[PDB]
Amino acid sequence: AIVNAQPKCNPNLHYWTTQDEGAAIGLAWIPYFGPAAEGIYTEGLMHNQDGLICGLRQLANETTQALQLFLRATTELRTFSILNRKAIDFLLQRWGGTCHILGPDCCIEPHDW
Amino acid sequence: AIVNAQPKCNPNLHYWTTQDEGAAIGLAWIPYFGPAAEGIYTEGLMHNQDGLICGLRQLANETTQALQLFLRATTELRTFSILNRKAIDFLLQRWGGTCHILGPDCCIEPHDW
Amino acid sequence: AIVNAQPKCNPNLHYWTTQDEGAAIGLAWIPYFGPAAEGIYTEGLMHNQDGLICGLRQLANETTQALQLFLRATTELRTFSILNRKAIDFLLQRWGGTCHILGPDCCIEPHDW
Amino acid sequence: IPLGVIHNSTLQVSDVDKLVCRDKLSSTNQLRSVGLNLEGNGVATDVPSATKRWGFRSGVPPKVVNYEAGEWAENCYNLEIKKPDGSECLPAAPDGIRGFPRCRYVHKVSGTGPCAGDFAFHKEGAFFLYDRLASTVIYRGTTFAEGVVAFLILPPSSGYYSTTIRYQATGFGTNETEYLFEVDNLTYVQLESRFTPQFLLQLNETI
Amino acid sequence: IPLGVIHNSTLQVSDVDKLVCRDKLSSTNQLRSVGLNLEGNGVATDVPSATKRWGFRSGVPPKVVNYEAGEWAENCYNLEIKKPDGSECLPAAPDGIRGFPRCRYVHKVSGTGPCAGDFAFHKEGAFFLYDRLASTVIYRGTTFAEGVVAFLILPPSSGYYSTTIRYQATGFGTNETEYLFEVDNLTYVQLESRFTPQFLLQLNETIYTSGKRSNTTGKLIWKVNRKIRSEELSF
Amino acid sequence: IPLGVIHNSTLQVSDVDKLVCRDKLSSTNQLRSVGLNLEGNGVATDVPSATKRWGFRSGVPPKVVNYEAGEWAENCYNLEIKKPDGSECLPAAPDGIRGFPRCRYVHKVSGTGPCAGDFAFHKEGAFFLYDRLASTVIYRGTTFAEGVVAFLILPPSSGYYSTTIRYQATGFGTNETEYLFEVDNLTYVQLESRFTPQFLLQLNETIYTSGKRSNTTGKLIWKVNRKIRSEELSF
Amino acid sequence: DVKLLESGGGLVQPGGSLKLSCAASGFSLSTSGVGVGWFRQPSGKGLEWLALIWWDDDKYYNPSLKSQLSISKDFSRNQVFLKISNVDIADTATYYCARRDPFGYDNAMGYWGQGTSVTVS
Amino acid sequence: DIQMTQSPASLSASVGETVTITCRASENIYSYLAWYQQKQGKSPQLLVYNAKTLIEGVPSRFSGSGSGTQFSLKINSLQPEDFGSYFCQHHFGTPFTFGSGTELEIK
Amino acid sequence: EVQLQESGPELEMPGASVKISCKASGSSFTGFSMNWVKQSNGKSLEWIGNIDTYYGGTTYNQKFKGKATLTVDKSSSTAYMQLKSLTSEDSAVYYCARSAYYGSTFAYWGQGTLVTVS
Repeated sequence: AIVNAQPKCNPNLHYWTTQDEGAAIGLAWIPYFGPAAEGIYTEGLMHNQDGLICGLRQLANETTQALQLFLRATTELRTFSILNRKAIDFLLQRWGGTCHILGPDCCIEPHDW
Repeated sequence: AIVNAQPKCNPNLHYWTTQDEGAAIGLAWIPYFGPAAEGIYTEGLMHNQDGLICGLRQLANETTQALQLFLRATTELRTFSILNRKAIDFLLQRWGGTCHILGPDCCIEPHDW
Repeated sequence: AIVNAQPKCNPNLHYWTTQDEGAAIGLAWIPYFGPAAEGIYTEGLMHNQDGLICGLRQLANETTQALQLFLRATTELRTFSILNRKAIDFLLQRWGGTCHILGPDCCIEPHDW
Repeated sequence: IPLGVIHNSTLQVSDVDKLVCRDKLSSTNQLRSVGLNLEGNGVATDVPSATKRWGFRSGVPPKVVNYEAGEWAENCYNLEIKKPDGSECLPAAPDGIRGFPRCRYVHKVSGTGPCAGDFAFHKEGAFFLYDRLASTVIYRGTTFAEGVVAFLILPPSSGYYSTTIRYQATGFGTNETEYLFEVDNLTYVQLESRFTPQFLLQLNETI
Repeated sequence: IPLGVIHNSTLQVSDVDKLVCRDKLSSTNQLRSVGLNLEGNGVATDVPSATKRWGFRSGVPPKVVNYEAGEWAENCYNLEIKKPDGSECLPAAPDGIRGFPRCRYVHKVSGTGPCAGDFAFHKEGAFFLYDRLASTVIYRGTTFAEGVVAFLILPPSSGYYSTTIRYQATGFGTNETEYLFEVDNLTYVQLESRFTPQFLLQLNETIYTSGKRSNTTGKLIWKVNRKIRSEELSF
Repeated sequence: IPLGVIHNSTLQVSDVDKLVCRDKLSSTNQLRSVGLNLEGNGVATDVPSATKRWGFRSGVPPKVVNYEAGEWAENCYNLEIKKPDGSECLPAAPDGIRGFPRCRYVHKVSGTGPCAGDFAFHKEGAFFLYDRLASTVIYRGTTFAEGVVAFLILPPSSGYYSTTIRYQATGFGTNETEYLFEVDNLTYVQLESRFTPQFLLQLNETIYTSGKRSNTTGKLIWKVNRKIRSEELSF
Repeated sequence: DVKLLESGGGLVQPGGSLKLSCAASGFSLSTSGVGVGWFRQPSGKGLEWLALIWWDDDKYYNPSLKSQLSISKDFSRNQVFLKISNVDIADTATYYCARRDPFGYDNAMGYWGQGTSVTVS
Repeated sequence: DIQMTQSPASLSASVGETVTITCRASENIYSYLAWYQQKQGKSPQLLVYNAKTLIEGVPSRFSGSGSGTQFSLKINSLQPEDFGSYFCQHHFGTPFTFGSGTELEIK
Repeated sequence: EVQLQESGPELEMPGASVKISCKASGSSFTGFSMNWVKQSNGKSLEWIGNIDTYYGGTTYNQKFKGKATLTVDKSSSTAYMQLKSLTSEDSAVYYCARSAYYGSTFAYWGQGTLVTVS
């Protein structure tokens, strides 16, 4: 539940990704037969459904304060990971609390009879 | 339960590893007193017990497609990691589903009383 | 409950860290307006409460063997990670075991009556 | 470093006291760190304004960060600038660094001047976006792209062939620098303000 | 990317929608990424066939991947080849690269030819195995160790000193390319086909013994078929 | 690799067969790999003893490891040493390496000798601590910061301006190696034993004052022991 | 039948240096074991050896002149070259490039370039 | 141990007749199966391996078949030199159990 | 500056369909993904739909009955909407005006064209 950036947000995100699910032919998979480097990219355009794009811009804006402070503290040159660490902390924050049924964790199902 | 490769699989896994468990002396541990660079390697032999090698060769063959497609998607130059992420997804696939007893998860023990 | 180093131990850890809680100004956050590189360091002096420091020195001493043996086994040049893996194995040893109440896991809460 | 969870039609910051399973992190591929174009905030595209947004400072060594891809940029920049004594200015991009894939108007600068600083730095702290690695510093050569990274939890030749406007610089590292568009081996057009890359492109009606 | 679980005496692919806990990942050390020798698939080791297996293409930049312990490779290759203008061909190996830990017969090549492409490319998508890093590209110098990689979920001086066969190349990256075995500063033998390193080793029965041994300022190059040795058949 | 867990006011080995949840790993920021100064173990700081602690060996390639924040070092070293033929000795530090953040007395050395080995190596295996990366090898330039690293589970101008004692080396990598303190373009003081940087600092009472201060085109080398100063004992 | 072609300096000052070259217009020089080389005949003198070059990457020099002589080649252009440091009056000579003629057995090189000469003044 | 059997115990055939042999085993081993042939007084020759595939130099007449616990061998247009003893074998680890054996007979 | 172009108003027989056309005054339209809105009989606006200006994908107001045919001709800097099954009660001012989510972009149509039926 966060507020949209106060900059005039661009309503459309024409965007690209490196993702390209599947391999229609194994040759696409083989490096020998691989696409020109720009061919790996795929694209489409986001629309600001539910107001998410401008909120996203604010998300980045706010998040970068913490991010760069962290990056200054890093010792890695190219900081290839982060989200992976976040997945680790997702789990660390999911675990080690007490948890049978009563605790607010482990997605406990209602008791059966 | 996987199909063995249709290549003529070699029946032998004579193999080498960098593993060398333990340190009989601390000098082995000290870099100053360390083994020649190839000396870290140890070796022994495995063979196609229970049909495992040829299934493995096919696994590798199939894996060259999945892996390389992924490698094209990577941004790291030497891709030193992967299995760690797989361990993360082991857990992510095992967790966050609802799970008291009734759900098909958490390896629940029989109930005492 | 481990034994303190048999080296003499200096209890006064005048120390430095890159930690710097908070961000009074966004300028500190911006690399352009950021502190000289050594400015990230902050400092204070540990006192050996509960005897932990001399034990810590022994921990490090023992660790020079455990760590370096591992480092020999590594293939990364600058070995930027490790502790993250340790967190992964904490979770792997904590999860996927059978676990209703009887097993010694999942921090089970007392039963509601 | 907060992340926004996409749920109930809104972004939600990750720092909450419960990791509610209304959304499930079934895999690591729900993780995102997508870049966003600074330009999408209505930020000026003037070539001088880009200079106005760059710090031109000597400083702590540069870092880059791996990030998820992003929106197309209309405007991005390349730099060949050297110090008046012909010294290189700003580090050359490191191996594996390449220009952002989808800028529609990559701009380029060349020529010399004092070119103050060594790691420049973005004045807003915005990341330079080089392909999949965001940066704290401007790299020579390859396209910069300005932007910021968002971290969120998930529940054809023209695409790169577009690009216009390369120019000379008179001086560098200051906003006193003159930028002159080069056409037909002629150096003209100060690019001072309010000129879209297409506004500039139509000026070739004089060639 | 599938991994194979070892269970009930067989491998099982991990890309399924159910994680059965009959197998438990108690630690990260049950994971493996082991390299496999491509040769273990019955793949030919002829030096010409090796050339036939590589793409010889300029292309998207090369990548390598860290991989696990695994079977010895009987045949592997080293390369000094350069383009006809004497320019370097194929990138030099990256820092920390060394030849595969156990190749028994590393085949080394030298000489020049067109050496098409910049990154070669294994045609099978197979990875060259340099030490602990699998590769999409051929690197100069160090041993190629062609192979494939699989991921798993687990429940004497000759070991490095063995290695034979070095030869000249005429042309490169095309199937018109010729390879000539060289011993005792004598270049000889196009290697036909089906010659084991040991077959070639047997040709050293001619070194300072059975024939050969040019009597001139330098080597004469016999053309392989005494019939094989092709003595006095250098032209 | 075991980690010490801080619990019940004591360290405990993490490598146990039960992960008791009395300690909760709520986040990755409870993880630690903190560096420790080798000097805090009562280890000698004599410049010759430092030489005595290094292996001076050619060998398997160097590695460094990322580590956590930790204590100030009183003594650390910088090196310009080269082989007797003026060849570089010891690799230059790798990019992004800088000297340890807080050594108070970084010693520096210059001059040449055989400078045996490639990476030197610490004889105890202690890590050199460059900035935030521990090392198995001595790098040229940047501060050595000898130290050790522990892994544990958690539940103003002088900060960089301090630094003393620079000296020449006579030979390198051997017991016969000698070092001489230099001040005011004067080379004196073998640093033979038991001389703190501060012991040496008070000897600047001699600069243009209490003895020393040559009346000639250059320095004469006094021996460390006026008795200490070895005034007029240069030869 | 190979159109080996001579190249070299014109009159030069003594104490200078000279680069010489040749090319095989009639032949690719792609056969393994092709050998080419140089020799000179100052003043009507016999075949003084200068160099041997193999397309197998082998090089040889006449040791008496080797201190001032360097071999180079360029397969893409079928080229061979010599660089001569310190050319002076003792180096004036007729010169030839040469190639194996029976080819590949007992040397026999045998085959000749057009012939060139170098003088100083 | 995996148990293995073969039938018919013998198979008479005219020359050029197409014939088949079948075999069975106590457990499904994911098709690590093999067949052999010999003339009396001669060593067995591997004919088939991995259920459905042939050893080089084996005639096209031969064909591997089946999987798991059930498998067969067929020889199209049988030739006089092919009359002989036959075997089956387990290739999924050890012991490498063999089939009970069969033999061709001439009509 | 952005302007949108259309033909003058017209009257049609009932059951008519009309291919409404809109043309951009410049290149900015390529990122616009233009919106259509309507004023039936001078009524406060109803959103009608939109067309992506780069890919031609469309969305529509499900409250607008029979939706509309929606097409794009990026090469002509033009886009279209088609009215369906028209009746006199469907007379409306038809806008190809673009109702941007934000002030960062905008477009509007001042042509004043109205389709009517009789």
